[PDB]
Amino acid sequence: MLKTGVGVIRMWADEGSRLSRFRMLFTSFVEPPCTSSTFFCHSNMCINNSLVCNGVQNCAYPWDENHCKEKKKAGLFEQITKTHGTIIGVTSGIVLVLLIISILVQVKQPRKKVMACKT
Amino acid sequence: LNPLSPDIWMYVLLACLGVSCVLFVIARFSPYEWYNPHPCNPDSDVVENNFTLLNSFWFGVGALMQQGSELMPKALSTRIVGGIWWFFTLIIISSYTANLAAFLTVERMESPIDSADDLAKQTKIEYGAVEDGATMTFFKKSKISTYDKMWAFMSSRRQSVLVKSNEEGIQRVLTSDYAFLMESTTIEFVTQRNCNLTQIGGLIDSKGYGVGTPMGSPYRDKITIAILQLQEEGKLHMMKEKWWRGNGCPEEE
Amino acid sequence: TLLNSFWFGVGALMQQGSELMPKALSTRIVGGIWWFFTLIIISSYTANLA
Amino acid sequence: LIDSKGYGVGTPMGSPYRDKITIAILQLQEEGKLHMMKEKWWRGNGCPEEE
Amino acid sequence: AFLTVERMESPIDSADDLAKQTKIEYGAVEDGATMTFFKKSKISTYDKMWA
Amino acid sequence: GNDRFEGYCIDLLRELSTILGFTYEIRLVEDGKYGAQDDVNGQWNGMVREL
Amino acid sequence: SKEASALGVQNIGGIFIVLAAGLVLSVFVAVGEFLYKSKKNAQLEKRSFCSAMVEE
Ligand SMILES: CCCCCCCC/C=C/CCCCCCCC(=O)O[C@@H](COC(=O)CCCCCCCCCCCCCCC)COP(=O)([O-])OCC[N+](C)(C)C
Ligand SMILES: CCCCCCCC/C=C/CCCCCCCC(=O)O[C@@H](COC(=O)CCCCCCCCCCCCCCC)COP(=O)([O-])OCC[N+](C)(C)C
Ligand SMILES: CCCCCCCC/C=C/CCCCCCCC(=O)O[C@@H](COC(=O)CCCCCCCCCCCCCCC)COP(=O)([O-])OCC[N+](C)(C)C
Ligand SMILES: CCCCCCCC/C=C\CCCCCCCC(=O)O[C@@H](COC(=O)CCCCCCCCCCCCCCC)COP(=O)([O-])OCC[N+](C)(C)C
Ligand SMILES: CCCCCCCC/C=C\CCCCCCCC(=O)O[C@@H](COC(=O)CCCCCCCCCCCCCCC)COP(=O)([O-])OCC[N+](C)(C)C
Ligand SMILES: CCCCCCCC/C=C\CCCCCCCC(=O)O[C@@H](COC(=O)CCCCCCCCCCCCCCC)COP(=O)([O-])OCC[N+](C)(C)C
Ligand SMILES: *[C@@H]1O[C@H](CO)[C@@H](O[C@@H]2O[C@H](CO)[C@@H](O)[C@H](O)[C@H]2NC(C)=O)[C@H](O)[C@H]1NC(C)=O
Ligand SMILES: O=S1(=O)NCN(C2CC2)c2ccc(F)cc21
Ligand SMILES: O=S1(=O)NCN(C2CC2)c2ccc(F)cc21
Ligand SMILES: C=C(C)[C@H]1CN[C@H](C(=O)O)[C@H]1CC(=O)O
Ligand SMILES: C=C(C)[C@H]1CN[C@H](C(=O)O)[C@H]1CC(=O)O
Ligand SMILES: *[C@@H]1O[C@H](CO)[C@@H](O)[C@H](O)[C@H]1NC(C)=O
Repeated sequence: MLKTGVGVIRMWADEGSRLSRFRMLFTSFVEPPCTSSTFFCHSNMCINNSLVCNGVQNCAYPWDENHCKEKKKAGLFEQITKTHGTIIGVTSGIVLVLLIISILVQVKQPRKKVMACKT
Repeated sequence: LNPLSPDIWMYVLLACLGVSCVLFVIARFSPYEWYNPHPCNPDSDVVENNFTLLNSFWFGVGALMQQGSELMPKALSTRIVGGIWWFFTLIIISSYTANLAAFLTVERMESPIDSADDLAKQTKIEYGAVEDGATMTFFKKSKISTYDKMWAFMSSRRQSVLVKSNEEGIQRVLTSDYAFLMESTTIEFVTQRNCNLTQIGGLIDSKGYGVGTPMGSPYRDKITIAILQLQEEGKLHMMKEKWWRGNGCPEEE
Repeated sequence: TLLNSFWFGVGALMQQGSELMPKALSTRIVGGIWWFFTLIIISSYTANLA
Repeated sequence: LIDSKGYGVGTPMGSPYRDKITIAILQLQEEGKLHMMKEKWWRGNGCPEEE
Repeated sequence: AFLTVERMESPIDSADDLAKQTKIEYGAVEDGATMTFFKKSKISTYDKMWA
Repeated sequence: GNDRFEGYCIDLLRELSTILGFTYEIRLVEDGKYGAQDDVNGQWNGMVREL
Repeated sequence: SKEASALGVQNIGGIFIVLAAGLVLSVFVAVGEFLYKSKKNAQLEKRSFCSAMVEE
């Protein structure tokens, strides 16, 4: 954790240690009167809020890259799709065809007089 | 409503309107349900049918809620619809009331940590202690198979987890995912005020407070005769029940 | 009657069907929703009884 | 617990070993020696029959 | 509860379950590397099994 | 002879003999014993004693 | 874990087959009752082809 605003770092790769690798992420932070565009980490940090939902964390804990995932969910609407909707699309129409016939047998045909073998 | 999934509650209802409309069409089509309604007058022609659409639908609802309706099928074509709706609703009810035993008493969702070694393995739950403390000094100077490993974390992330008060140790647990190693007499005060915090382990060590005097003082004996006089009289417990009282906190079960 | 209506409610509470299964759809809904009531009360009883 | 007291190594009044025991007992319970001896003599067949 | 509850397990399951339960009697062979193992080990159970 | 015997450690010695190449005479140990430190005489007995 | 994940169409599942393979069995015997009555209606008379239009 540097104190100034100037950071100097170097790599010494004189020979076959050349294949060594390292990558960093510095973050410009301010003294802990965080006022605006400053999500206050509890580690003396006032970071800029352009680095929110960016994936890369800037504080020790992932404070800034946390609670950025929002969707909408339900009950049986979890499976309403192209694949699982093949059964609910057909079998809710099978019951509907059986219900139009059952009204047609009930209304046009009574239950009483003389109707053996009828429909 | 839980022990069956919210789709399979709809496959019951489509079957309860499905079978109750298949039973109606077969009972009108079959020439053996059309019976003579007069036993005492056999040789007449008033041949009727007792399957309406009310009579067919509350057969399918009557056999689903295990009570049953009057409506008994008489032809062989409708005793196979009725006989397989009884086996359908025998398996639905028996699978419901067996799974419902698991959604009333199965367990409580316990904390992922339960002791010191459950922090020693689970690197998801973050540690914590206070800087300038006898807790931090305890893990810095102990070596028994866990407490060096717990200090293997906090030495590497000293700017992260080690805080400067007991107040910041409360706030990091209230906000972050933190497991602050507090002394066990201010855990017995904070958990009395905040009913959303807890002591998840036992006591790691055993120590105690003091009225510390300089090295070679004529008071370390005059204070402990006064402390033990306050402890035999029980006055060190009227003072602890006064301040560690709290606002009360439910155990609730 | 008021005697036969209370013998439907006690009968359908004990899973033992009575002699007077209702006609007249307005009473089939009362009889049908009391069947689903006593289905859940008993199946929560016998699942917690263990 | 009705009250709370403890076990002290008694020394005569004015003994110089008293501080030499006081500092010593504080060493064993931070190394963990007073806890490992506690577990060794206060442990037996801890009633596995009610379960 | 009378169809699937558990199997009646043995009262012993390991070395320390013999170290507590004095009802179940121990045993080894004289002139053996097993008897010599408990005679010369000291790690918190195997001296007690040789006790 | 050594045709009296069978077992795992006779099937082994027939197959160590086809690799190395030697003739062997099986003689049972007369102590009927394996080997241990007597801790009185300080000596060994059994098969270790004949080695 | 002895937890939740309530029953679905993967668990009970196959009584929706034996229901649907029991009603289709019952449609085929509903026709078999419609045919065996026509032979009993042929106790007196014709080859039972005109009865399948009038009665239906
Ligand atoms: C006799 C008949 C009597 C019927 C009495 C019915 C009375 C019922 C009265 C209920 C009052 C409930 C009060 C709260 C309502 C909230 C709902 C909810 O929680 O949704 C949850 C899931 O919801 C689903 O999964 C939807 C399922 C479809 C509904 C099924 C209706 C039953 C049909 C009958 C079939 C029988 C037909 C005949 C059968 C042969 C999740 O939703 P949410 O996103 O978490 O909620 C957002 C809340 N917010 C907006 C405030 C943020
Ligand atoms: C929340 C509750 C849901 C359950 C309810 C479902 C079952 C309810 C269905 C009940 C069907 C009616 C059965 C009555 C018995 C037949 C006797 C008869 O012929 O006379 C009837 C005449 O009326 C008719 O002929 C039929 C017309 C009624 C509507 C047909 C079904 C509509 C489905 C839509 C809804 C289904 C969707 C379902 C969704 C789940 C009765 O008439 P009457 O007044 O007695 O007078 C006698 C006249 N007569 C002398 C000429 C005969
Ligand atoms: C007392 C009453 C006696 C009733 C007889 C019962 C004994 C019969 C038992 C006999 C022995 C068991 C072997 C059955 C055949 C084996 C083949 C198999 O794998 O199953 C297959 C076929 O099988 C079925 O569809 C279900 C079984 C028969 C249909 C329903 C039972 C009768 C209906 C009412 C009878 C009333 C009539 C009563 C008399 C009038 C199922 O697999 P699948 O089709 O490929 O499904 C797709 C694959 N998937 C699931 C992965 C998506
Ligand atoms: C008259 C007929 C109409 C009226 C009927 C009543 C009306 C309404 C009735 C029911 C309404 C409810 C809908 C039914 C299906 C829903 C369940 C389902 O998911 O599909 C099931 C069956 O689906 C199949 O795989 C097809 C197999 C044959 C089904 C048809 C039976 C033919 C009998 C042939 C032999 C006859 C022999 C006869 C002589 C013995 C299982 O699918 P799944 O693969 O397990 O699902 C994948 C999910 N997973 C990956 C998570 C596992
Ligand atoms: C106490 C409870 C109720 C008692 C009821 C007992 C009744 C007998 C019940 C079952 C007897 C059959 C024995 C099967 C056991 C072995 C498993 C097996 O082979 O299953 C086979 C099918 O088998 C079935 O599906 C059977 C369905 C029979 C339903 C009968 C209802 C009677 C209704 C009477 C109405 C008529 C009224 C008459 C009117 C006058 C295949 O399954 P699998 O291959 O092994 O595994 C699945 C793998 N797979 C998905 C790829 C396929
Ligand atoms: C895998 C196949 C796929 C395709 C399926 C297609 C195959 C379809 C096969 C055949 C279709 C036609 C057959 C039935 C026709 C008439 C029968 C009847 O109603 O009873 C008649 C005789 O019956 C008896 O009473 C005595 C013999 C008993 C038979 C039924 C036993 C049920 C066993 C289960 C096995 C069931 C056999 C079917 C198995 C499914 C008349 O007797 P009754 O009582 O005197 O009449 C009432 C008169 N009363 C009012 C004066 C009292
Ligand atoms: C439910 O439990 C969570 C703990 O996981 C409660 O605390 C939240 O925790 C997040 C980070 O884990 C922080 O933003 C805050 O400490 C809490 N957030 C909020 C919005 O309260 C949470 O309060 C509990 N209650 C609810 C209704 O979610
Ligand atoms: O720090 S101490 O004086 N010595 C250590 N111990 C006991 C060993 C647990 C205790 C136990 C309770 C105390 F209050 C003080 C001490
Ligand atoms: O007898 S002491 O030395 N002084 C009194 N106390 C504390 C007042 C509880 C305690 C508490 C725990 C001890 F182990 C010893 C003592
Ligand atoms: C608040 C702090 C730093 C103090 C309070 N008494 C203990 C002490 O005086 O050592 C510390 C707590 C701890 O060590 O966790
Ligand atoms: C049969 C006996 C005494 C022998 C067999 N081999 C082991 C040995 O040679 O040491 C012993 C078994 C034992 O030690 O339990
Ligand atoms: C603890 O946290 C939750 C979230 O608000 C709630 O149950 C309770 O109000 C909190 N405790 C206190 C003391 O506010």
